[PDB]
Amino acid sequence: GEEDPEEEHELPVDMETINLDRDAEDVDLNHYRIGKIEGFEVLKKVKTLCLRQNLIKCIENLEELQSLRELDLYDNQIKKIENLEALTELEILDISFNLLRNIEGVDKLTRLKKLFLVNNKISKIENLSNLHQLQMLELGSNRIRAIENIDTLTNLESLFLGKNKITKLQNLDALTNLTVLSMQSNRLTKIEGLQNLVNLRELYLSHNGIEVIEGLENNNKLTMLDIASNRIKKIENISHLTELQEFWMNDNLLESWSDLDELKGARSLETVYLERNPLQKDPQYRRKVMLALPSVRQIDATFVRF
Repeated sequence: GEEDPEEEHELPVDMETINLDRDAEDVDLNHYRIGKIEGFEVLKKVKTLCLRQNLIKCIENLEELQSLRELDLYDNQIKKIENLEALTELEILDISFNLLRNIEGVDKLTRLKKLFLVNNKISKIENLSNLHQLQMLELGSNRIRAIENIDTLTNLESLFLGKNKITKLQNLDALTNLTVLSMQSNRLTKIEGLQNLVNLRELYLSHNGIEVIEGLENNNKLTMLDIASNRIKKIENISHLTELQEFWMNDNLLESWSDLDELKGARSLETVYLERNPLQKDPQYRRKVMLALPSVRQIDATFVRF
């Protein structure tokens, strides 16, 4: 996987794979240097189509495939989502690592379950209104400036917004099934808006500007809380999270060893990351954490086993 001098030179659609997959349900076209989608009419039974890692600049000529459940376009050059209107049973769409600047063309795919747009140029969240069966949505590594227009996706269990420009936590109130939320490497300065997500088990807030832990009062079931790489000086208001299993506080301002008193409520807490806090200047760092938290078996990158 080093350097490929032929990487940019388009090839005809691979003849050997097309004829082997004519009646196959799974068609693997990954890394074939395909530059234009054409001649796919011969795939009669295809349910899953993998176009990963090709030269495709345009979505074309997939309308003929009515049996298609899953479409993988990952790592192509596609600049616009179009010509998917007629694929009405498509349940998984992965367009991640493309040139997309907008979310479009998915309005008529009403059975969509997973949608991965990760690492594109997308600026705004919109045009998702009609995917009512959507379970997982990954918008990470985009330019998105705000959380908008997801109020109608009520079956979302997973929302990954990490590595964006989002400045405020808002408009999640309607998603009561969300079990996982990743807001990381964003512009958040405050924890708010999570009061209605009562099923949240995983929250990733790392690499924000958060100064204070708050607003978690109603998220009881959280087993994974990631607040690392923030401005937090004090551990607060987590005393009622008793199901915590992993806790990442590293790369913060934590000073007082007595803050660990608010973690005693979790007897299942197996992993804690406190590293690169002022606490670690203390030579008794491992001892003081292990003595405060008898349950934890792993501290940072080390196995302690109590």
